[PDB]
Amino acid sequence: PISPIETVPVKLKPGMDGPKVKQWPLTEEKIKALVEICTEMEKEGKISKIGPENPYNTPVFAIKKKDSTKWRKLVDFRELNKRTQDFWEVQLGIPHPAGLKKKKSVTVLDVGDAYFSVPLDEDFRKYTAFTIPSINNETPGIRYQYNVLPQGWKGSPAIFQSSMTKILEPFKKQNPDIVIYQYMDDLYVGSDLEIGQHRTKIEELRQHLLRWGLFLWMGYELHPDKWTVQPIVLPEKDSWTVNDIQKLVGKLNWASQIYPGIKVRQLSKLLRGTKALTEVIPLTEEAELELAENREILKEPVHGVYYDPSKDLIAEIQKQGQGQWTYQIYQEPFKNLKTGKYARMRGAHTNDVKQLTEAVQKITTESIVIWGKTPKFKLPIQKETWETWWTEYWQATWIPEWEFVNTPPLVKLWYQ
Amino acid sequence: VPISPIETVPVKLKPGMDGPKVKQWPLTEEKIKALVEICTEMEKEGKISKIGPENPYNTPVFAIKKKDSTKWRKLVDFRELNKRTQDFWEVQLGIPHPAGLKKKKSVTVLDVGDAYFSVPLDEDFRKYTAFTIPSINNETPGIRYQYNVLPQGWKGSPAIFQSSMTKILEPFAAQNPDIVIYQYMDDLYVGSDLEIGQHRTKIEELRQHLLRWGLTTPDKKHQKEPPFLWMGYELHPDKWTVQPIVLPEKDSWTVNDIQKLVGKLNWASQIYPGIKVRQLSKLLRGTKALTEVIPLTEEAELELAENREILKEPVHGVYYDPSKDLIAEIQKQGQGQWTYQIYQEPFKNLKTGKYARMRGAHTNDVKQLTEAVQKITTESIVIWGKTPKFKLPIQKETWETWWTEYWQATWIPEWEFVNTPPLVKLWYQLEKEPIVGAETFYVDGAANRETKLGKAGYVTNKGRQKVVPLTNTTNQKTELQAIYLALQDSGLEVNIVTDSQYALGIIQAQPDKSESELVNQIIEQLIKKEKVYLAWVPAHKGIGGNEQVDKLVSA
Ligand SMILES: COc1c(C)cc(/C(=C\CCCc2nnc(C)o2)c2cc(C)c3oc(=O)n(C)c3c2)cc1C(=O)SC
Repeated sequence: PISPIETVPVKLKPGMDGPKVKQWPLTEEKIKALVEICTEMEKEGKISKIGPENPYNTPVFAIKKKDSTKWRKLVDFRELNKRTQDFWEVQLGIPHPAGLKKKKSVTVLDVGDAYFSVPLDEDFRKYTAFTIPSINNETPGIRYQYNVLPQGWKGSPAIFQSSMTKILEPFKKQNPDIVIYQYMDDLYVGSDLEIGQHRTKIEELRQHLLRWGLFLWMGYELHPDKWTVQPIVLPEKDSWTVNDIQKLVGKLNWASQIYPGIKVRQLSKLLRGTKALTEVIPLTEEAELELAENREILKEPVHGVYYDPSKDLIAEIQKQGQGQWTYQIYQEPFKNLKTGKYARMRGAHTNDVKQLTEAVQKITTESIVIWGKTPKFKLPIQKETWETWWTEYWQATWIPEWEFVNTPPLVKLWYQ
Repeated sequence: VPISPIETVPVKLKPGMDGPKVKQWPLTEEKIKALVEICTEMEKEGKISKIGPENPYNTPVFAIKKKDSTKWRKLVDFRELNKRTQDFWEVQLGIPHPAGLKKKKSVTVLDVGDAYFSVPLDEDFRKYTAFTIPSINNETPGIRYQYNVLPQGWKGSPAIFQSSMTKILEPFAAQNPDIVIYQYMDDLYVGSDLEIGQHRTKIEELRQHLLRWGLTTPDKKHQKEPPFLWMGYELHPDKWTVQPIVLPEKDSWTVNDIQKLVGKLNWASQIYPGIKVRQLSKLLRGTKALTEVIPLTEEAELELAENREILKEPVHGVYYDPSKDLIAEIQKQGQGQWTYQIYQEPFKNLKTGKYARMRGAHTNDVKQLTEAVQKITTESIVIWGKTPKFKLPIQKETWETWWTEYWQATWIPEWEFVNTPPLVKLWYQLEKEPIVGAETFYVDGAANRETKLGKAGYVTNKGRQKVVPLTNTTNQKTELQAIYLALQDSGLEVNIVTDSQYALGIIQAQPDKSESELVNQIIEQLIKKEKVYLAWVPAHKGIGGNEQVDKLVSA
């Protein structure tokens, strides 16, 4: 029986217009699932039909979460979000909990359904317009409008920020060390316990939020691990071939943009002279001393590398092959704040685009936990291919921004 | 007897703008008699109404007499009112595609054009449709009028008309799953697969349902003949095609003579297999003025001649049947052209088409096929609601070798290999490790920025060397020329070391055809080879071999 008697005043960004994004084609099974879903949301009064005087439109489609096979409706509010008044609550925006990424265990909860219990500001309801497409333009498109707080909007979390606070006091007062954070329709719960008493402690927070008028049964388990930024290693051999040293010099020559102290003069000397590529070249005294000094520079951290809340995060992804991918996150070129290596998982090892899409989702999640915000991706796939398949493998309620790289990176291996 | 009203749609002018204030055009004595006559009955019906001097808004009005036709018709000019009205959700974007329809035993057409005015207008907006009727010799005040219904020519009339027509038909289409109703302007298309007796029976239930809102329809006569013409098509009881596409037998082809033949061949291409428009589009891709007699390349004459063999024997497409599967076949035509036929039954094409490569510097077959496939996938989702199963000209092994090694993520939906005329394949494949026993060629090139003079050469582990002088060249060209020299003087297996990031990029993309003859020559060489290992090393640092050749190619 949770429902605010009033609504919070909301407007668009100073001198900006509502969205008018075109709806893309959907498969016939997705159309039937959206028709069923929307038929019920209308009766629950969550949404309502609208006339043509409404020119605004936001994309919409259908996915399936982790467990449940039943269809879910996801609305792309990217355009609406950047046009929506960056909500500057009078109580400020919760300073991102720097304690979340240090916790040994974090759990993600879908409290999305808690939003549909709060009414939307009458003068804004027309900006949440969306259409359910029809096959072959046979019939005109079914149009709707939201009456409550729409999942996927950047305003829903903020508006509900007030109620959420008190719904968590009877738990936050009990367990001090536990850290709780929220993003979009997700709720993140970290702790320093162990899987035994961490997994059950969550069930406690589940029933608790259930008694406050509240897909409300899902959760993803993850453990932020070692090396925020993985070290860079140099081979350790007993006999080097001209080719091996040629790749070594290439790797050091690249690292030097990161670490200014690296020297490759004594290693280039062994290379002077046209020799066969598979021939063994004995290392010299100076050579091994330099390879020893360089190896030390790499053990230490990079030069002062800090995070700037004002600027946005970049995320590159390289395809290493055999189901392996690498990535880096940053704001300034050669100043990584995070590097990793998402490995094989359910990609059937035959679908490249499914893997990429799971990598993008995984890197985004991690990103929300460290800086409280999503990164702008630079995907290694043609724009056409990506726009045709992405949605068939997406499962998150949010969507990041992205761009496409069409030039083969020379470093497809120094990140290996 | 009590007819229920048609809910009104609240309207508004653009935020911050005001109504129209345009002057009236001085009409002739005869015209005025016409307009007065017209505006008289229209006021009776309900269409319009007289207004006092309050309304400051005015819209021009004319009257035209359709040549060789009795009587006239007024024509109000809302050009200005439109530029001051809000926006509407145009649901009239694109029409169905014949190939997506499903045959019906019976199909009728209702004319609801007469109800375009039975649709009330917003009360607080009528004051914007005001217009004046000048009187004889202007020795009296012109008669004023405002509309009470959807004006012919106003921005949002179609939009309001369609939304209202839908809401009314909704209940009916819900309780009659055995019939289908397409809506498109002044015509309602109903159809169904059942007894010719029961069909005309449910048609009356419709005509009568439309009665409950007042809307009346002109029903009588019979306009039956298979030659149904609709939006450029020619529909039949169980097949379709494009209206006769007449190939202009002209001798002097100007710009519009070909450009109007481009948009016209592209239209015919959705059913006639093989149409080509590359050599023709490449003749006006960048010409001056709208028209101009431009000579046709010898290539734009042999294909246009194959157009008169394809456009010779009329071809017909069938209709979609949900039960059968949906197949798609693709073929390679050359010059970056590909064709596709989509069907369910052998020879019974539902539709056909083409794909043109994207304009680029380098490119390969496998990349193009993928592009063609993604394009067919999206088109099928649009027309049939599902992805078709593919029949392609590429071996399963060729595809696996490709995807597993391409630097990008790529994917093709369910498909099968078809062993037709040509076959997309991989021309060459670079090694992953150096080759033992192969000569190693350290290459390098360089040019002078001003004189445009460069050198390109190489040195090997066996003592072989070479340096060739060049004139009018850049650094990029010199780095490629060097890779080429090595590829010509080396045997069947070779190791190549370069410091050219530019060269590596061109080759790691694995192109099999290019714009630059220099890159094309390299390809031809890569193809003859048995194993080639391309390695890279940083520049202007002691790698040697690259450092020794680098010296010989400088100064
Ligand atoms: C039966 O197969 C059809 C055939 C052959 C033709 C048409 C006609 C137009 C197609 C465009 C409308 C549409 N779009 N989606 C759908 C759905 O319908 C059409 C056109 C004219 C000018 C006609 O004058 C006539 O007297 N008839 C009868 C006409 C029929 C419809 C169908 C149908 O299946 S629909 C019920």
